[PDB]
Amino acid sequence: NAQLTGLCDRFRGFYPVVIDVETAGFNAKTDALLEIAAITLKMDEQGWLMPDTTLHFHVEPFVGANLQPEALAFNGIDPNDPDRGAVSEYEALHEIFKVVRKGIKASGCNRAIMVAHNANFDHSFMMAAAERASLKRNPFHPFATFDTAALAGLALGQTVLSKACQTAGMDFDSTQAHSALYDTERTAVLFCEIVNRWKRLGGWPLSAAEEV
Amino acid sequence: AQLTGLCDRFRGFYPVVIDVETAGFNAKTDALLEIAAITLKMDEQGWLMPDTTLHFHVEPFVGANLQPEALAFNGIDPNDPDRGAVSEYEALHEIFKVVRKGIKASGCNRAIMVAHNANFDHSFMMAAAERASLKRNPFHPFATFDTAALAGLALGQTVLSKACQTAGMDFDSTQAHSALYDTERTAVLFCEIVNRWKRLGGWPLSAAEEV
DNA sequence: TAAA
Ligand SMILES: [Mg+2]
Ligand SMILES: [Mg+2]
Ligand SMILES: [Mg+2]
Ligand SMILES: [Mg+2]
Repeated sequence: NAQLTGLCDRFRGFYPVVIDVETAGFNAKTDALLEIAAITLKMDEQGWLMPDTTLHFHVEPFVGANLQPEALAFNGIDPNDPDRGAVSEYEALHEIFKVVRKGIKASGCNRAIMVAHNANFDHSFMMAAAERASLKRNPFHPFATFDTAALAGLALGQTVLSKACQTAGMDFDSTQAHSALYDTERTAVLFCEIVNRWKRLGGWPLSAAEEV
Repeated sequence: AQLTGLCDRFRGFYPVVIDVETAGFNAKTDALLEIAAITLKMDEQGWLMPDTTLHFHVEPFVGANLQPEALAFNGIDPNDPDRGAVSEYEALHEIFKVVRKGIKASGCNRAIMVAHNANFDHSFMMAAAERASLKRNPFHPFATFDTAALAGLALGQTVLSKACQTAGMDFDSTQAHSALYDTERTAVLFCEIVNRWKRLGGWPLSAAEEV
């Protein structure tokens, strides 16, 4: 019963959703979005954060989108692969947005916040695509994010995803980079570990005096 | 400074706190009006604290847009004679110079912008640096340390005024939106978050966490 | 929903 967990209390009513995108370049406005995965989070009985629902979509390049060969070489994606099962930006985001809104309502939150590694990257691609497909009721905060690079820099003294995960004691496999799914799952587990560690060490909840 | 732990704390990144004031939300089209920068240092006990402060009022670039709602919000009159405004180039060149000195003196490799909802300030600083064709920009081209996310983790608060108050800091509504004051509160906030994690034993890491 |  999500309403009954502390999820909504932990981040002032923000519902954290982990996102990774794969793309055909670095420019959210002109380069194709090719893949997206999303993982909602939940808080267990002891107040530990953990992954909840996972969504994963392969995305058809938008009308007029550019595709940089270096990007494709990097993520190893072939936009014309039959087994891609590519759907439109609209269907992918619409399905993600539906599940996220459901989680928001079920948990007693008020909106979603994107958790991502160098989060401005994914946030911009996700916003540009939502703009393209004219999605409304976008549950994500229009500008605020939870960047795991910054968070790992604080908690672990590491900003690089693979290194942060290793330092946190997670396995990280260079072969499995870069499915959107694998990177999203490692980023979710990393983020949960950072928040849980903070609770472990007594940093949260705050003391009485810290009530203002 | 190379004998402090500053360069070891963030894998060679030299943290610089930044706040800009602007005539709108679009880094590409709206004027950059003001910017402050605060470098950090570690004391002998390993605590982070503000080091050098810089503060510039900025002349709107050629063709820049000025949204009235932004002016109303930040209280800035671009034509106030007392502004002592300088060009984007002069401001960023001076900021960049002092940051490059700090990097070399502390033994770091790159600077990383600390800012509140940092993509905002990072975008304007980068846009301006591009327009003025500044060279050897010491800031990481895409990585930031967002104090909104950091405060969300450390304090359960993402709004700057609230984060600060929660952390036991003063925060004054009247002083808000001078770049100087916002930068100073943001620096003190960021240092408190880092210092708190150290106080609680979160840093340094244990032996097992060494890879 | 607070980076102007
Ligand atoms: Mg990524
Ligand atoms: Mg990836
Ligand atoms: Mg600001
Ligand atoms: Mg301000």
